[PDB]
Amino acid sequence: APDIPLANVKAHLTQLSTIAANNGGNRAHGRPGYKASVDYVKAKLDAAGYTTTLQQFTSGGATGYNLIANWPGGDPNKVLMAGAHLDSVSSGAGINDNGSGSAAVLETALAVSRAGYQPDKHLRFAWWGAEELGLIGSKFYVNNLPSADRSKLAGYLNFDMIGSPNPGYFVYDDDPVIEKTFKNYFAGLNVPTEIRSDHAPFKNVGVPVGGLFTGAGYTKSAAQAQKWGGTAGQAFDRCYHSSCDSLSNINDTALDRNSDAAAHAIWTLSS
Ligand SMILES: [Ca+2]
Ligand SMILES: [Zn+2]
Ligand SMILES: [Zn+2]
Repeated sequence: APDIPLANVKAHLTQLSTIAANNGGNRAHGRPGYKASVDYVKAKLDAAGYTTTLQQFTSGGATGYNLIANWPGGDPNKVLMAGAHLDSVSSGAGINDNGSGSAAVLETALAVSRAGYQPDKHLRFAWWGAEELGLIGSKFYVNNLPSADRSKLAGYLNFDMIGSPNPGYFVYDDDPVIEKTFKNYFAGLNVPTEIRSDHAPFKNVGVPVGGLFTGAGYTKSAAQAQKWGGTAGQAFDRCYHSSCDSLSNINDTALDRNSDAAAHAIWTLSS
């Protein structure tokens, strides 16, 4: 798998930051900052050769969208998917939650194209809307896939809040093979890992799932600061769901590591 360049990930974050600033300060469902986020991501993927689909739905009286991107090629009967919700709460720009996950998945999708990668499993990436309203977008996606298509999913990897300013390195403990893949990646860097989001709808229907997370409103412990650095007794993300979840609410090292891990997993699991 290629190394994902942190600068590129950060450049998407800067774009999302400006979009929020230009649309009232947030990128929430039913507000213009959301649609403007989808437009940016879609434009980057279309230029890269992906086939993109906008799936629209209505929730709480307003229209939301999911953006689905398929990389032409691969076994149609074995699809590996990776996703991240693209909406924020309305208090702010949602840079760490979840511009971090969204930009990492986007840069991994562009890396696929730049590398001319031809995986064995078909690759599909998704950016979910209205996660903050109760996983509405990912639930809509899953509820609307026919049984036959669902049984084609080989796995779903979720990235939600992967750049927390006082980070932990947590791996989802669901499918063991996915889980191991990520653990192994961290082991090679010599970073220890320890064991509410879009993966739920898929897990509920039997699709193997996994993912990475750097921590939210819980307090980092002494032992955790010992293993990862940062500040014990402070939340992993002091600006969770706050107006302060802006560009300076990102820890570059965590973001870079998690982005590279995502690419390593997607390469690894798609072959
Ligand atoms: Ca990197
Ligand atoms: Zn989130
Ligand atoms: Zn959230």
